[PDB]
Formats: sequence, structure tokens, C-alpha cells
Amino acid sequence: GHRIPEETIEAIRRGVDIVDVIGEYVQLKRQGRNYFGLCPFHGEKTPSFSVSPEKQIFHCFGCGAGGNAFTFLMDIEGIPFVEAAKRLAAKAGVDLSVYELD
Amino acid sequence: GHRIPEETIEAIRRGVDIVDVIGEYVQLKRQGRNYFGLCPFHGEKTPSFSVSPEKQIFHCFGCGAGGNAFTFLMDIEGIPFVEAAKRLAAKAGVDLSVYELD
Ligand SMILES: [Zn+2]
Ligand SMILES: [Zn+2]
Repeated sequence: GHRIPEETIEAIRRGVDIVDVIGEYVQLKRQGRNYFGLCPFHGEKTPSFSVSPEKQIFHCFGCGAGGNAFTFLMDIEGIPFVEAAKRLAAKAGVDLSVYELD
Repeated sequence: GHRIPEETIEAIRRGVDIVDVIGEYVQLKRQGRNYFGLCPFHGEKTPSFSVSPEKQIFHCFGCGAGGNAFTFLMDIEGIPFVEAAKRLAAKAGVDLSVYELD
């Protein structure tokens, strides 16, 4: 479980687009149905980072990093799950004030 | 937060005690300033669930569930926030019929 109800965590995830989220940190270019760019987690000159709008997940073929929007924001900023859930909740339009976290 | 005014949500939270709310689902026993019992969210033989009267929150270290009375009710019964708020408002003495929810 978490300090945010399961159902609400679900609504947050469904309310955001991982491409929009990652695009605030990584310059992405469309290639087919996915978006690609340089991995911000590992160092290498060649693009190896991929994001899938359809699966709502990212993957890096150079370091193995990957996952959904929570995993990307907890690792890009070094912030805990409830802090990443707060920032995704604002993009999703989900209220989190009633759960007395912050 | 939704459809219930912020001041009304604070009257609900003041009007309920999470020890009393969780004690309707979990057998609790006081140990100094907290209440402890078996987790109803995850399966374990030993007690790992705690409730703080002062902070009005709960926590289970064997599964991570936790938070306030809203989180507890929504996750224990699998109900949305409006239903959880109507149940806690009935215990708090707060009338919500004038806000036109459901
Ligand atoms: Zn990488
Ligand atoms: Zn548990």
C-alpha cells in the first residue's frame, strides 16, 4: 500500500502522458510511434533512450534504465514516491490535499 | 477535495478519530502512545500495523500501507473518495446533503 489510496494512484497514472513528463527533461524526437533521445541517466554520445506513448513506459538500451512515469520522476530528480505522485497529480488534475501528505 | 468545501473536509477529519475508524476493522492494542495490531491489507502472522492517536495516521511496515482515515477507508473497502467522505462525515456529525455529491 502507500499513503495515497490505490485507486487514486491509478487515476494519477492514467491522467498523465509519459511523453509529456519525460519531454521536460529529455529532448525527444519522434521515430515511428515511439520517441527517442539521449539518456539522461547514463553517459554515452549516441541516442539510446526510447519512450513509448502506447505502453506509457521508457527504456534505455545503453544502461537498462526504464519504467513508467513514477520511476522516471523519482530517478530524474531523486525524489520519493509521494513527491513524484504529487507532481504527476497536478498534471492529471487529481486532488491530493485530502490525504494530508505533501 | 473535490465537491466538498475545504472547511467541511477539515470538520470531517476533526470529527473522527482514526483509532476509532480503524478499530472497526482491526483489533488494536495500545502500546505506549500508539496502537498496534495485525495488518488487514497484507498477510503476516506477526503484528506490523500501527496507529498514531496524536498524528491521526496509520502505517504498516510489512506492506507500506498508511496514511490518514481517508486513505484507510478507501483502500480497506475499495470505495472512492466521495463514499469514504460520506462515511466519515456520518461519524463526524457533518451533513453533506447540501453539497449534492454521490
Ligand atoms: Zn541510459
Ligand atoms: Zn500490511
